[PDB]
Amino acid sequence: MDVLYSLSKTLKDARDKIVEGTLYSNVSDLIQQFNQMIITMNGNEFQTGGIGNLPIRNWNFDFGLLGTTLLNLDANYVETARNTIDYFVDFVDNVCMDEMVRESQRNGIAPQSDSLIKLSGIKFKRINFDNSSEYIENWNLQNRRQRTGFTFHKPNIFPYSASFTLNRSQPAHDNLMGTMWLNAGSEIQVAGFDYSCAINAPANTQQFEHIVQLRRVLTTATITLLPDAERFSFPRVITSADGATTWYFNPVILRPNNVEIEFLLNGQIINTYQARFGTIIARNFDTIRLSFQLMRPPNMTPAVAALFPNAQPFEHHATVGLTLRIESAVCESVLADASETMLANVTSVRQEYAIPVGPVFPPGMNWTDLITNYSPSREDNLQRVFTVASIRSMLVK
Amino acid sequence: MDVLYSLSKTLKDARDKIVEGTLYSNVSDLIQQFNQMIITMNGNEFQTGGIGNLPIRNWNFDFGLLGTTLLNLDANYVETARNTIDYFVDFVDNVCMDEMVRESQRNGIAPQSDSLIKLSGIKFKRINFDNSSEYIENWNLQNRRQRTGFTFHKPNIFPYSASFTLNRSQPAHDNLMGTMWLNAGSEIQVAGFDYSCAINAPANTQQFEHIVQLRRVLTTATITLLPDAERFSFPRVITSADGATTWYFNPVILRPNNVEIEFLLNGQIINTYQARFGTIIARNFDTIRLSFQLMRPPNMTPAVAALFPNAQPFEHHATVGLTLRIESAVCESVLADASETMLANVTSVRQEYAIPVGPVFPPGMNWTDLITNYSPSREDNLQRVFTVASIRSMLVK
Amino acid sequence: MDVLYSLSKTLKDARDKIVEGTLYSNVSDLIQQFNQMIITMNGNEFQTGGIGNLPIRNWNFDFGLLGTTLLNLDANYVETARNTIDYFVDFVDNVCMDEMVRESQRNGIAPQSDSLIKLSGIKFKRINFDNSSEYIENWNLQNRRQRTGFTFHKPNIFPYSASFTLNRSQPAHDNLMGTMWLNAGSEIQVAGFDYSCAINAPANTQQFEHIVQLRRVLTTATITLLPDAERFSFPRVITSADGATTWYFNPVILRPNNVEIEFLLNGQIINTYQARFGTIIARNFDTIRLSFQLMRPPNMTPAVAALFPNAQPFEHHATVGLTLRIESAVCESVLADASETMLANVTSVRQEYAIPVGPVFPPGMNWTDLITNYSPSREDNLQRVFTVASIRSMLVK
Ligand SMILES: [Ca+2]
Ligand SMILES: [Ca+2]
Ligand SMILES: [Ca+2]
Ligand SMILES: [Ca+2]
Ligand SMILES: [Cl-]
Ligand SMILES: [Zn+2]
Repeated sequence: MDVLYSLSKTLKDARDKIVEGTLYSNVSDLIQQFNQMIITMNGNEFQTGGIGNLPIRNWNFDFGLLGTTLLNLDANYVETARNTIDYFVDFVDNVCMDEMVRESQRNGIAPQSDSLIKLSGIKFKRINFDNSSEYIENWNLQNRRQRTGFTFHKPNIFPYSASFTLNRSQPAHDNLMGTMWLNAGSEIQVAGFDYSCAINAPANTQQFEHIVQLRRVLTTATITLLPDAERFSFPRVITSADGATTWYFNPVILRPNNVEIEFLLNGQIINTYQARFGTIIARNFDTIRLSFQLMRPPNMTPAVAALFPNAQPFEHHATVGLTLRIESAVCESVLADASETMLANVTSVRQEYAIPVGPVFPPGMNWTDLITNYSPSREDNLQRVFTVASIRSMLVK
Repeated sequence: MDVLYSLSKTLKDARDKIVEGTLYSNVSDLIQQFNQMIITMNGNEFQTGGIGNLPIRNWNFDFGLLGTTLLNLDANYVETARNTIDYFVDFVDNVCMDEMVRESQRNGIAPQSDSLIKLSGIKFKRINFDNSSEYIENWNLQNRRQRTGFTFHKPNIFPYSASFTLNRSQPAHDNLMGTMWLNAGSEIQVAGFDYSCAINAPANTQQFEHIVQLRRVLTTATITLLPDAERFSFPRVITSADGATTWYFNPVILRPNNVEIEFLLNGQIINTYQARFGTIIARNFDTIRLSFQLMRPPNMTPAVAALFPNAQPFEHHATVGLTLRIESAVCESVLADASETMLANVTSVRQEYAIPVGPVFPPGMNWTDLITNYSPSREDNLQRVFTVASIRSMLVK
Repeated sequence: MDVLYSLSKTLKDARDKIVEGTLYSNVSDLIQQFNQMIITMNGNEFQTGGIGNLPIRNWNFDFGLLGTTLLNLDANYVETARNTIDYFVDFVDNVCMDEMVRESQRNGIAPQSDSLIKLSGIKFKRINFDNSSEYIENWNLQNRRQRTGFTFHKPNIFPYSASFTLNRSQPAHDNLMGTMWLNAGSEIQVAGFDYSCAINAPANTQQFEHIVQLRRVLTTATITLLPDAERFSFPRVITSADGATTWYFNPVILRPNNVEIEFLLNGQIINTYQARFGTIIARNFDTIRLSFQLMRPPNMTPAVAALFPNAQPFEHHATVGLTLRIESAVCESVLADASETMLANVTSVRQEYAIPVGPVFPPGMNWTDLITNYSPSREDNLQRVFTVASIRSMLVK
């Protein structure tokens, strides 16, 4: 993997650096590395493709070195360099694509592709240079078994699920207290509702909890908590848990009470925030538990009093909601995120060449399926593909 | 354009690299390039400005080289270097600003500015070095007619439009089925509504479609699909298509049914997703067609049954909605996006110097106007300004 | 601060660059800098920690140089290098953490930590190299008193506040016109409501204003304006300004009228946008004033007419709303933002070692408290911690 990165990294620098009219000193070190790459590559045959719709290509390297005598580079020098760069960029691109579409249950980390396997051989190690990328650096650390972290803006950590639970239920479905939620992407929305409005409830208060457990630990996250949920604040007709019938939800929205958010790792509270809205920091967590309460208003003006009356039927149902978004976090595992293009790159290559379903990855490379049962085997496989995708993007965007 | 980039790129590196107490070896290659820039620049006169409120400046270069003999740099060396760097940073800044405010219908790609025209002359080519930026690299590829892509987080691709269509209409405006939408930025929201609730409708089902066509093709995009639209879920009084009268919309929200999203390029479906929510990938597309259906509930509890009754008047109107956001994509054309600062930079310079309206660009450099009729002429002009803006930001943020 | 940056910067490059099998030419300049760092460091003792729960560590440097004779690096060379790199990475990490947790009212900019104070001494200046980071570059400019800017995606500029004002009020709280808002993060939402619907109002029109004043000036921002506010579009029971009673808000939503947004700096309008939605640019501002009007519909279909009737009670209350998000801006002061991880890093270190409350910073390092009274003293302190946090992230993520 490291060797493949360097081939790309060199080719990229060669493209940026070798420009007509530039001083030789600017590119002298680069010319040496580029040449060393040609010497190592030369005389080897590489075969890629033949899986799915991906064509089989044979790659042959027999190139001359670049000159080291000009003071400033010229159009001639640049043209010669380009021909070598082009053939090389194409090979790397293909080697990457071939890697991207494979997976192994037993040894996910090891390179699947024949071309990648050949490179990881001893002779080629010379090509290796300058592994400064966030993905390569992380790749290097993992082999040494050191700590690593990827930084995500809007981490994609919550598999999509929308649901509700009815804490008190009737067939009439006319006097219900339950929470409903959406967890999608980096955003959690939780709503607690009482049809009664807690007129019965001891202390006149109703207590709701949502607990969300993440697949992977997150560190140094930045999050926003907002009182209320926009999503669950409008009237809906809702299909039913059994699936038999449909209830009706009509809400009136009251400020949540006695809110707490707890961020827990192994069930020790690490961070706890009470009645705090806006940006908050959770340093380390694997679970979030949100607690909020519905409190009946002790004093009501006349219009309010009409809304909540002492016995059914109740027209308007009291709801309290929270919204939590993780803006950025750090993970020790790769995840899809808003900014990065890796899931998109891997998914697209697989889609285009009609790769058949593979044991390691859910069909279509669906994120929700993948994040839902994100096993160690999947994690190994995901990183190897992601790194190659990153490598590929250096050259082919 | 390439020469201008290097002037900037050198000046930037000179600022980062030439610091007091540093080893000469660290900056030796840089000193050579910096000096070469001084030799090339020296003896030339450049004139900029005089368009709008932008002042006319005359630029004269007569500077000595930097020394190459110290072991570690010192306060003296740094002070001398700074004076040259300052004059140079100012010139570049101005040359850029002068470029930013001009445009041509006939030859948008070619540099408009007198200063930029002079630089693109043969002698100056020597200054050229190290074109590694995403904007410069893309600039280089386009001249060679190779494939290019810019990567956007939250691409700004949908011109702002909010509208509705009434599929069934009455002057009473009391029994209406129609879709309403918002397309803004990277976000599409579509809502389908039936006042009847489809009690009449064949199969008890009502089918809605929204088709959105983008101005430019997008590749390897990451998108979120969420059932329901928050925007169209609350009651509104709406002005009317003729503009004569106003209707009333009151919605009750039901899960959309038989949802499909299709991503099409030249009217071949490239990607199709059915009943899938959360993150999905569209590898290549120029059109999105969203299809969803409204299905009357076969079974209704008593409160639900009250909501939809067999003949008018109907108090509550059934609605089904979708939300689609493109988190990140790749385009072969420049676009405004959430992260980048180029539209802001170009627009601000034009605003500040009171540049008169130009044929190529809509007045005020408005994005919606620009994206709405994003012609080849505009695209050429947009990139040249954007690259200069990027160049300028290296030095002047 | 500059010296600390370089120690880190060197160590980072040493980790990326010194890899087995690489050509010596690739790392020769680096080896020279790395060695120079060892020579400067050697023979000095540094003590860190002892504040809060942070352990006291003693640091001793006595290391040999790296060899300069191999053609390509080998496993041996790499292993030797790593041992030096490790001890060094640990020290830097600790020096940073020690810096992060301190603050001074009197001299915020100067380094608080004993280790940092020792480094800023004359002998160590030699280590200094290559200050190219956005944070370090900004640090350098500020000392020279030059202009600086940080670029934020989703700047965190509005302290969280949710409120309302009642322009016309009754104890009944049954005929009210008032605005309500949320300002959180980079997002401003404003809603104007009339229970009457302006049937009384002169010209049949009702005019609302929201004025928001930011703590720091912002330049070249990109913003989205959307008609309507999702947040205030659903019915709520609201506690009351006195806190005594609760009113009831039920809204019907009408398009805002005669919208203007003004961006002002020192109370001169810099940018003014009328009836413009979608992306707009504000080049320079310290205040936003949003103006919108509620206009009674001259023509109403029968269902609409029912909604607004001539005398109380009024069931449905007319509302008009605006949403404004700043996607990206530039500030001359550091701010928390969606992408960056600095507030999270500083906050987490303080949380973990149980640092006692400090005079400069609000307890818990809360952003809303900090942004609300963002004094010059806080700003000085915030930057020094932020730069160290950035430095630390180079090495320890
Ligand atoms: Ca765990
Ligand atoms: Ca309602
Ligand atoms: Ca097309
Ligand atoms: Ca000011
Ligand atoms: Cl975002
Ligand atoms: Zn973002």
